[PDB]
Amino acid sequence: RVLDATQLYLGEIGYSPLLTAEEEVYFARRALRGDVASRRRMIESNLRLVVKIARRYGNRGLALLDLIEEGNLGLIRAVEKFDPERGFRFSTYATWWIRQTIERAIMNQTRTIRLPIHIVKELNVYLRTARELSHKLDHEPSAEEIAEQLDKPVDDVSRMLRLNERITSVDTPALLDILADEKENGPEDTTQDDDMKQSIVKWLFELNAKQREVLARRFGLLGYEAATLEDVGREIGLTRERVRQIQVEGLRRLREILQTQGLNIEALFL
Amino acid sequence: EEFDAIKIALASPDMIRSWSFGEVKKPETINYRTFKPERDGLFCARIFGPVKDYECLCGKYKRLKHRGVICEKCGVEVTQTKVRRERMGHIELASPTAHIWFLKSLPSRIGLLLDMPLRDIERVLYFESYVVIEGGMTNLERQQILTEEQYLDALEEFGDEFDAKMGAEAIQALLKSMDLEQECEQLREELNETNSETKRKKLTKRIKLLEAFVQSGNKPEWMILTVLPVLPPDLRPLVPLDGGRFATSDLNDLYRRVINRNNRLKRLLDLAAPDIIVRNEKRMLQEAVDALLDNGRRGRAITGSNKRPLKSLADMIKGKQGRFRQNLLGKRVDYSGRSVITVGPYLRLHQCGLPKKMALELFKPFIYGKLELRGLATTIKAAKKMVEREEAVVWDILDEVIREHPVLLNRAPTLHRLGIQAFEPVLIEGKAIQLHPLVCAAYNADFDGDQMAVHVPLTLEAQLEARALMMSTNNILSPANGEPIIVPSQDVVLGLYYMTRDCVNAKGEGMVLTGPKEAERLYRSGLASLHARVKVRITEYEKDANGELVAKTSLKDTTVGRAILWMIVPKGLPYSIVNQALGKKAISKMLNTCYRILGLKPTVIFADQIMYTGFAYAARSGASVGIDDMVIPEKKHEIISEAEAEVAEIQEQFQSGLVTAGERYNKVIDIWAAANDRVSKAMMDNLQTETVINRDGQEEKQVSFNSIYMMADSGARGSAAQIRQLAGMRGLMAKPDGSIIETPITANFREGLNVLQYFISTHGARKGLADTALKTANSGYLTRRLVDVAQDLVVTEDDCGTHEGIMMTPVIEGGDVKEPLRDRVLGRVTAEDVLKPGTADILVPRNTLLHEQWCDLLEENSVDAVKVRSVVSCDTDFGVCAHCYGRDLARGHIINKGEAIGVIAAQSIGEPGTQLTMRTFHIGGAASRAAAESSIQVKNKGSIKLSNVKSVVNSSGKLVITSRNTELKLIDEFGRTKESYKVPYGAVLAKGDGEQVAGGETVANWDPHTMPVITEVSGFVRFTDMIDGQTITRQTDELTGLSSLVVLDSAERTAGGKDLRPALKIVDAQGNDVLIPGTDMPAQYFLPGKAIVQLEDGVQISSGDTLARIPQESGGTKDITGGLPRVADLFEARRPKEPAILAEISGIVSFGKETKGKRRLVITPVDGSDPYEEMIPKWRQLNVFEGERVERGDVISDGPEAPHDILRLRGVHAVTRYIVNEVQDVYRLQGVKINDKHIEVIVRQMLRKATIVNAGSSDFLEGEQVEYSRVKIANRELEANGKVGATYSRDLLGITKASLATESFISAASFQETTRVLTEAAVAGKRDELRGLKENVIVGRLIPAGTGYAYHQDRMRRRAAG
Amino acid sequence: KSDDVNGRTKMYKNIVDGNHQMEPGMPESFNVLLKEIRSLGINIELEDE
Amino acid sequence: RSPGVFFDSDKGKTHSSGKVLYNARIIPYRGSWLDFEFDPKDNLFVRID
Amino acid sequence: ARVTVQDAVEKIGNRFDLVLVAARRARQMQVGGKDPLVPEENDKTTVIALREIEEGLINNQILDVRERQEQQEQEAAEL
DNA sequence: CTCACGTATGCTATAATGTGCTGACGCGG
DNA sequence: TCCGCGTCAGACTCGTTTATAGCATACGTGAG
Ligand SMILES: Nc1nc2c(ncn2[C@H]2CC[C@@H](COP(=O)(O)OP(=O)(O)OP(=O)(O)O)O2)c(=O)[nH]1
Ligand SMILES: [Mg+2]
Ligand SMILES: [Mg+2]
Ligand SMILES: [Zn+2]
Repeated sequence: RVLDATQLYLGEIGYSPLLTAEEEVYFARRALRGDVASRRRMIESNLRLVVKIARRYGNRGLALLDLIEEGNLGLIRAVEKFDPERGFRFSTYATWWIRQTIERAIMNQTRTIRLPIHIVKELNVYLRTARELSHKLDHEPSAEEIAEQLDKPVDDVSRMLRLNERITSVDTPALLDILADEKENGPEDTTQDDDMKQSIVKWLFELNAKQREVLARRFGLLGYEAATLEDVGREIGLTRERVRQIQVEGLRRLREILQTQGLNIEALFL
Repeated sequence: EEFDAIKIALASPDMIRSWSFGEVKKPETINYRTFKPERDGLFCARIFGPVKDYECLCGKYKRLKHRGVICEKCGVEVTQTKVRRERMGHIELASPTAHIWFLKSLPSRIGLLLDMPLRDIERVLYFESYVVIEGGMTNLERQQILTEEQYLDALEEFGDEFDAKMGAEAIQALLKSMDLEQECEQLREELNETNSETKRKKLTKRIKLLEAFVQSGNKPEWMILTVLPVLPPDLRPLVPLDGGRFATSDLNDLYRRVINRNNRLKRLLDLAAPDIIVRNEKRMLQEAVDALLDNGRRGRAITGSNKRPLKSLADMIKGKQGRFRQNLLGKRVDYSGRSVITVGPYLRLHQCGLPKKMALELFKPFIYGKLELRGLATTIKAAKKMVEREEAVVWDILDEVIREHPVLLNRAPTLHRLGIQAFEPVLIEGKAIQLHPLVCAAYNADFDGDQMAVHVPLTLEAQLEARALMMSTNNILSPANGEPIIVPSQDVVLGLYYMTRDCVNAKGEGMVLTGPKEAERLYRSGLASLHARVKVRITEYEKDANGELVAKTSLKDTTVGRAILWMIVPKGLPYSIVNQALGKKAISKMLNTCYRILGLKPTVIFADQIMYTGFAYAARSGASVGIDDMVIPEKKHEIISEAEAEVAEIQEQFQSGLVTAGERYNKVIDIWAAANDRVSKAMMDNLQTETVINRDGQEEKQVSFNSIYMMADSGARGSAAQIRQLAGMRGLMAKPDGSIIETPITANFREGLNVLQYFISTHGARKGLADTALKTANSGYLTRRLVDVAQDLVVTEDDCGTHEGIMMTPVIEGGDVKEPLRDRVLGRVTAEDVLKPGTADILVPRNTLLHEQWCDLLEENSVDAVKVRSVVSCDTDFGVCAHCYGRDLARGHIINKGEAIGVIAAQSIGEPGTQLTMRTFHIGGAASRAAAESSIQVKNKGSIKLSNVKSVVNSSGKLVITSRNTELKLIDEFGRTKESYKVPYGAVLAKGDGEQVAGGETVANWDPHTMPVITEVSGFVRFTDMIDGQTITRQTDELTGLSSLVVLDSAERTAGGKDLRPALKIVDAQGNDVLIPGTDMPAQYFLPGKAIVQLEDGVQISSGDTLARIPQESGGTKDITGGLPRVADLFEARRPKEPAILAEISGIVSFGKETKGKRRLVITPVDGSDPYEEMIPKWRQLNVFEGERVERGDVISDGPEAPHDILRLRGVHAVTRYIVNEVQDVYRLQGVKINDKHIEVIVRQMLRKATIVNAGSSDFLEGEQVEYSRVKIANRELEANGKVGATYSRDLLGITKASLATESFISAASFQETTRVLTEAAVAGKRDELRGLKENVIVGRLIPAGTGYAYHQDRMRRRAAG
Repeated sequence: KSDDVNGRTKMYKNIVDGNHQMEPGMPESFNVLLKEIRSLGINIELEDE
Repeated sequence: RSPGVFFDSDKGKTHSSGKVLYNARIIPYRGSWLDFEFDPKDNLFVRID
Repeated sequence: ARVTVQDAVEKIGNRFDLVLVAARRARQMQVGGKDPLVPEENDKTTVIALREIEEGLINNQILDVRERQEQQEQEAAEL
């Protein structure tokens, strides 16, 4: 009843040939020249090495199969750039490649918000330092204590440890139902804006047609593009000083609405 | 948008592409630094839309001016952010991927389609083994699995001209190549030639699948996914918590799994990787997609961060918690609040105290509105700040808004509709809601911290529906049974009891008053007790033949108190109503009487008045609870020492040899159960009266005014059962198993328990409390199954004009009539011109309403049997007629068309169960059962009537019964049935058939413990097959040596004896077999499990003797725990484990073949020449003998009847009446009144579907299951036009299946089994036109019932044109 | 009172305007349900009048 | 449940035959569990873990 | 009425239709500003419609007849 | 118009090449 | 042996463990 993808794959790998030194050299020379069978046999025979490496960095982030596959990608690059002319063995060279590709993938895919390798490498140094501090300081590393030891900026160390903060699932207990939509306004707030927008239209046809024209076209109320000082001036043909004159007159008209219906504006003082 | 229906069908790869707005290539979510969406990632703005309203990502276009302006630089459309909740994406899969739902979901569609077992397909999918897709060379045919080595062999030899592949590509190719048409014809050809019984079903099911597949226009290839859709971002959001951290949906982790492995597969294909590694990646890709769709179905679910399995797509739809039950069939609501409830005795029935601050908040928009119309507020934000400041003018405005505005009060749990009621609110200072006492019954509200939800009906329509339909005043009667739910209790009962009840002389015995006012003045003046006997002059107002009220003045001999209560009593009612000492039982009748004579508003006022006076006099009285109020009988210790030496003597006789554990258990329980009753009756004589009061001269006896006795007798609170435990004996307590402890508690609570009695008490107590927590769930689950089944049922028509009905007899079980025929046919439309006995004139019409007046006439004539119109026999298609139903029991008049009857039925069946679960359990400790069903003693003189009985005369002179179903009845003179009495098997009758007995005579005695095996014939006894150790067991005694035989059943029995039936066989002196009088049957009595025979083989028996005692341990306690499963078994239409056999066709029968002992009963009817032959077990013994002319459904075997067999042979009214009576048996045992018409609704919903034989003008053919209404519609047009006539047969569906068989898949999905429902609907291409209630509630539309029935019927006629 | 987004704001405005009229819409929970079933690869369409 | 041995029995449950199937369970404080059980046909079986 | 709506149910009959008709009438007074036939007596539009139905002034048929009348008067004015 | 800054893909040669939690609910179809 | 069910609201609190090398050229956009 072998159903498991992992056990099936490991059964298939076991069924492979194990390579010797002379065999590795023969196949490797044919492989670099571009043999089909040679490349396939070298990869298939050295899958076992990937697994002994993929099962070594277990319980770190990525799953065995996931690391077994990314590790296999390193195997392929290893076979492509292997030097059979050098007397030194293949297993030694491949180990570098398999560990490199696995580590690179574990630094990228693991983190939901994709964290760049530059920051990840810096983070490594901060954490190793924290470990040595913890062994001697019975307490745990502070941000400032780590920063002192590396001779680096406190702010930089804090930014990095912040990026270490891992993600809280909303569906894991639900948190979704507590946390409200912040971008959506309550009908209370949306209705308040309707009242303001409606009042403005009526407020535009209450004062002068010369000032309302300026504010309507500039703010983009009845207009479309919020024309700045120069564009509003150029339209009505008015001057820069005239802009300040219409503005001051427009505020005086609003003061009249305020002393009449200011009962709402004076409440803006809390 | 406004739409007609919804359809579901398989998604084509290209269909999936249509919804998509781009392919998400990368797992990248957002940028760690600028927290904005990455390139072509999972939150890509280029695909799903802009993060901010009308703004591109790189920020070049802003403001509402830019509309649909796709920014050239970043590639982001300037529209609203809302779009990111609606736009979908997609994923290009390298390898085809099977959709788990069509693979794993049973039965499965891919397997059933290919006729290929799941195992085979899986070996193919996980790349263990190859499958042949097609070989022109028959060498290898189709769908034949080859292992890795099997593929190498044929590949050299044949190769090329045979195509075999591995993985989902193989299965997709196999699906693409398969021709639905041709296989349909091939399978039809197979069924024509050789239709084997069981494989005809499976072949017909694949035929239905193939037909349905082609009609749906679904393609089998699409079961395998090439394109994978991506859910819009906002429906799987990544949001920042306050802490700076982020929180995301698990769907993001599952999508990232799928994309990583898919892209890695693309890579390994570009790199030409060796095939072992390609395979691993294809397995991992299918694993990731299957986890994303439905995680946990494909084996071990993928655990995320905690260890908890990631929540997948299907998990958000499926569970109760999915989206159906949580967000759609119920929601969180605006203008809602809650608080603790507290009494408002000052309130009138239509009012409730609503806290100031609570109401301020709930009616915020209504305040804003009035504030602006008065011009007190310039605008909304100023109005808000005036409310924030809580200004004095705002209170006055709020008072003005709340006036005549109804508010909904709700209490959990909402079991029945009265769990929501509307009230007019009364603004109160303080934080607690004030509830009217009289409605506390409907809510089951007690003020020890319960809370209530408040809801504000906003619209004019909602206000009107609250005031008219949902108002407290208007919902007085229970919709479950006709009775008033609005009933005084506790203080109110006690006060009116105190006022009405009379005392000897007291102050001012035998005075005379002018009316109740002089009486009130006398009492309050302090010259008269409320219990003084006196003759007052009250003037009652009796209604005449018309609407005018007649006035009558006469002198009455009552008491001061009753006279003053007359002042509350409305005109129309008799003074005799108040002239008795009033209890809660009498006050309920008072309010019902007042409702039916005077009407609603008067009863409303009268109810409030009763409550006010009841509290008021309760408080005046000053009734309370001292320890001396709990009176112990002087003669307890005697009764107990007697009982105790007696039980001691039976325990000593136990070591001797006359006793099993079951026998002595029964005997000790009987002794203590009788002792408990004795001590209780001693306490109640000593307490109830034992009032020595000297009347005006000498001594008298009258009823005691002891406080606790008054509380019990009035029905104010505790019952006689509770007061037994207080003042008498606590009694036998029952273990959590239900089995009763052998040592009872002798002491009571006044006496105090000792450590051992208290510890023993705990068992029963805690089992009770655990029962409320755990059993409530099954009660509630039954409510929900009932609701789902009877959601659609609505009053559609006024009169279908049907004559058909179900003959309802008076339930006369256990001497005293349990439920009268009058009450069972009250409020029900009659039929078949039911007149009086003497057939020469009609008494009642064929279409009328049975009012209390018609019912009272029925009683003078003593009508026993009445055909009434019922819901089950109603002809209305897609609902039921107002006449077939009858009165809306909650309204007290004929039901309104449009009322949702089914819901009311389900709620009203469900409520009592759910309420009686918590209720009897926390409230009781011990079990006060009474098992002493030995002797029938008859209460009234008459003649013995024995229907269904076959008994043999024993050597005693006595009639020893040997029938299973035996009904002793008590006939009077005229010849009516008045008392019934279920005689058992093994009974000794005092007198035989049709003999006179006097009042209080014993007519039959039987042992309750032990059902004896009683032999008909006389002779010697032979042991057949009774090998010791094999089938029986041997147990020996001392000095001489009495052995006793116990029949070990197949449970304890060895493999050797399995096939042997052990039986006591009757032979004569010669040692030949004695025959059973007049048949060819030799006497032989088959002994069941543990049949304890005393008398060893070769003993001369006489006839009518006890051979064998099978022990009958009744460990059952009288609660709903045992009862509700019976109810649920009935509603779910379960065949019992031993069904009793019925004759299928009328006609004359002889025996044919026998398999050793197994009977092959051969029926050969008279007219119908075809025989009907049945295989029957050997040990199952027949009631019928040989050649009798038996009709359809005559009982052949001993055993319970299957509702299926009843329906199938006798018919609708038979099976409906079987269910109604068998369910009602349980509820009646717990004192629960539910009207039959509710049960009848649900049975109608059970009998929804029907199987069809032959064809009509439509597509019926053999054995399609279609709904009864739709086949009747066809039959109506067929009979007028002609065409092929179609025989039909109604099928019973039990609740769960009946709800899933509904031709709405939105209702089926919302109920249960959502994954399976949606696969079957998707494959059928099913279209839901939304006729039902659940369907409309889900889409948030007007219900097709109540208010909505008007609007909904207007839409249905808008379908005819425009 | 629950999902209907446009409906709740519109009816709030009506209640301050004193119209006491509903103007109902489509509950957003159902829109989600549709999207969740299409994410399963089941085509679930609204068929028009 | 204390580590040690426990002898239990399905009182019916399995097989409407109604056979009492006896079992031993050896429970350690740490390790795999060792089960012995009877079958309806009176064959002694071991379930490791 | 004020307390209980039984009398108004007795006029029309179907509780459901009572609610529709009282709704329609309350909407006229709410929006159209239609004058109430009974003295308002500080009563909400919900209760006034029920008073009018109780006394038998308002009814589905009557409301439809007056709708046609006002609608035909408006047709007359437009033409 | 040019460099700096942020991000990514690259290569390293002793040999090493086969895995690895929690169990127990109960009734029905 | 598998998979389907197992009342309905309400209150509060907590919480988001781990490992990885270091350095040079290449790929690509943004700022002055
Ligand atoms: N569904 C449900 N309802 C409950 C539960 N506990 C209480 N209730 C409801 C129904 C009964 C009601 C009051 O509970 P109580 O225990 O006070 O019982 P009661 O019926 O008032 O009896 P008593 O006279 O002993 O107070 O509240 C529960 O666990 N589930
Ligand atoms: Mg209580
Ligand atoms: Mg309570
Ligand atoms: Zn842009």
